[PDB]
Amino acid sequence: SDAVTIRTRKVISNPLLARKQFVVDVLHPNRANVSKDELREKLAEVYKAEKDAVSVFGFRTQFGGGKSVGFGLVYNSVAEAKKFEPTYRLVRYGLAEKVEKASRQQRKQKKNRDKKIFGTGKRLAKKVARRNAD
Amino acid sequence: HGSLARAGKVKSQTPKVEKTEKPKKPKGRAYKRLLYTRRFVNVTLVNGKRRMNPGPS
Amino acid sequence: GKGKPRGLNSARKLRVHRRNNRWAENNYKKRLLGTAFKSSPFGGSSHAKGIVLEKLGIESKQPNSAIRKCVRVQLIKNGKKVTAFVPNDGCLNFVDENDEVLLAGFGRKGKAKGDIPGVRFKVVKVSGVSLLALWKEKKEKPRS
Amino acid sequence: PRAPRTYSKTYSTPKRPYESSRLDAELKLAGEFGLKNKKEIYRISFQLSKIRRAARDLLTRDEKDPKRLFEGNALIRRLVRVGVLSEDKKKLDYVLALKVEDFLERRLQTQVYKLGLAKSVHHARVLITQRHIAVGKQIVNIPSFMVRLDSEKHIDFAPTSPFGGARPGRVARRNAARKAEASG
RNA sequence: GGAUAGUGGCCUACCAUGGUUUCAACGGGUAACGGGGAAUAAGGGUUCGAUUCCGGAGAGGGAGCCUGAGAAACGGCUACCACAUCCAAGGAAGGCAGCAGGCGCGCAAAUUACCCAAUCCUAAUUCAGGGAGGUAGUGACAAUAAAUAACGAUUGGAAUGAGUACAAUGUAAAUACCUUAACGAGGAACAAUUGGAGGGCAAGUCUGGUGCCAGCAGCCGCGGUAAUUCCAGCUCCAAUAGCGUAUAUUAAAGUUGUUGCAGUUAAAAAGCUCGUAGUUGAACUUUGGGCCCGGUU
Repeated sequence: SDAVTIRTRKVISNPLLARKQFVVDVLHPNRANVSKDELREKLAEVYKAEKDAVSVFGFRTQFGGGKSVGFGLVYNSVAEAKKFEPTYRLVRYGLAEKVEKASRQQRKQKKNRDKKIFGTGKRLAKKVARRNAD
Repeated sequence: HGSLARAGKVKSQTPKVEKTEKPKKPKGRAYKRLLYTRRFVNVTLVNGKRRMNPGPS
Repeated sequence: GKGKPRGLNSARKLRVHRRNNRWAENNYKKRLLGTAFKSSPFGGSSHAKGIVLEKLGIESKQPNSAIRKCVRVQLIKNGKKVTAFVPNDGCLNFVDENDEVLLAGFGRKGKAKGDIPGVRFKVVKVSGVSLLALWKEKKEKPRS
Repeated sequence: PRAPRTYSKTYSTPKRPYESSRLDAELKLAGEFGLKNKKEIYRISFQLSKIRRAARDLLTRDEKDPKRLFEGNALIRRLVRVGVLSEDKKKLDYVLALKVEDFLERRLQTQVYKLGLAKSVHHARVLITQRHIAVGKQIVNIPSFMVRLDSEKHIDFAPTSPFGGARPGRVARRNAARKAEASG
């Protein structure tokens, strides 16, 4: 936006997770809100690092516009981000692919149906087919 | 005297008169302002005492 | 010596004297015996649904003169029959025979109001519809 | 489950609800401060009564008592920081001498009016609640915003508010568009 | 001596006759899980505590038991009782006081939703699982803030949020919130109700209707052809997104009285005396005086 002037406070480094973490406040006067991708690329350019290494989340807009205050996170590589950032954040940024887990109800129904069967069930299927066709 | 029937005689027989249309009254702080400007600068009601709803005399 | 014991070791005597004397209190005895649970028609309840058995005209007490409209309601939850007042003009015509009516207290705790003899309860809802709503035309009685 | 979320009431309705003198005094206050309900005066009087109870229990304590000193200096410090009290009357007895008018006068409504950004107190409340007035540099729409002693100097129109030099609102834009359409 | 993981009448054999009690035992009721605490209170106190935390107990009742360190385990078995389901009539399988949800009971209480993203938990264990938990839906239980309008001239401009909505933030993904393109005030609009106007308890000696009828009324009371009290209109008042009603409880209640009640006549001094428990019970035993030290003013 206009005069974003992205500031990063409390920039304590985190060698344990191989990242630099900071609270990021962006001032966007005369603007609704600045998008996640724009903030990610701006932080990457300002930190001289790859865009996929940086990550930002939990952006709370102050009352009446002007600025939003949130949390920032930049890693030491892209593999570090891929291994430490969670799956939802990775698919949010597009660096990963959303899993196709079935919904909880039908997943649990499948679990119960498989639990009620003992073994691989090949013998059960063969016996059932023989009895039904006979 | 004696009424087991005729219950609601007056409520049924009273001549209906509709609520006449009047300018909408303000609500909230506006109504508080109306009350203040009706009871503290319009103190002309005094006749020895301040009558809040004087009869049309 | 003002009758009551004053000794520094008379705490038991004071406690027991108070225990005996508290029974004379109207509300304390009622709560302790649980007459609300035992004997009161509502069983200590703020309201009670019932089925009206018949309409009644109860003459008002002196110096008043009028025929207050009432209903003989048998409570669904208790089976006790109580007289209930229909407290608004013309609202008696709303209540019919065998209509489910909600009963509430009359304000005076277990007593009667003014010139009504022996009526301690009043109707609030008829077949789930409020008496004042039916009176002021805000609702329409299903009559089903 | 989750630990209970504690809450409290900010006022206390008075006994004998129907005193003519009390009603007249509270309506005087409401009319001359733009208060929407008696609840606002009730809340202000409840805060006053709470701090006065604390002040009386504090004055009951012996002088130079550690608790007395700590709580008294804290109370007067917060009072002067709010601005309800004044710097000259830094003693504790002036907390007792306080009236509800001081708290009602330290509100954002009346402080906007005193600063002069408003035609009336009601105009001040209207401007406050339409996100036009902004303390410091942030929009606030709280009529009862207790202004600090370093905030009245920075009370002014909001940067986003059309009266604060921003885009001229919506009705002005609509009428300007209508005028341009007619003149076209 | 057995039994226990272990002490122990926990059980067993022999022996003595003991143990509790008017300082309230035993028995009965509890609409009684206990507590941290809640409401209301000058001080004392009164009432409540099913319920977010701690400790108990239960899985329809009751007992027995396997496994296991840990169970009298019930989303583990065994039997009976009471329910209740599918049978092809020989058989078989259950315990929602978990989550939703249905019936019943009632005055009384929500969706058969999404997710392991947090807080944690478990397993072989970073990865899986978790109706634990979180999110959303219903939700005037209660709490916080606060729109229903402001100004100008004698009819006009200017502002805005409700309500939509590209977008982004938000989130596990979302809904809403915070922001914001654009749309979105002039009244018949974008319309605030709930109770009340004889007194306590401020607010009508206004009009029409009724005429001890209807009816109102917490209490006193109003109403029988001039209703300040009923039903309507207008006006006004109190509170106000809340207001009223019923029940219970607290203050008021010095009407529970230890603080702090009353007993001649209002309710109350037993007919009188004796007397155990209980409560209370005359004084007297080391004082006064000198010399210093060290604290605060």
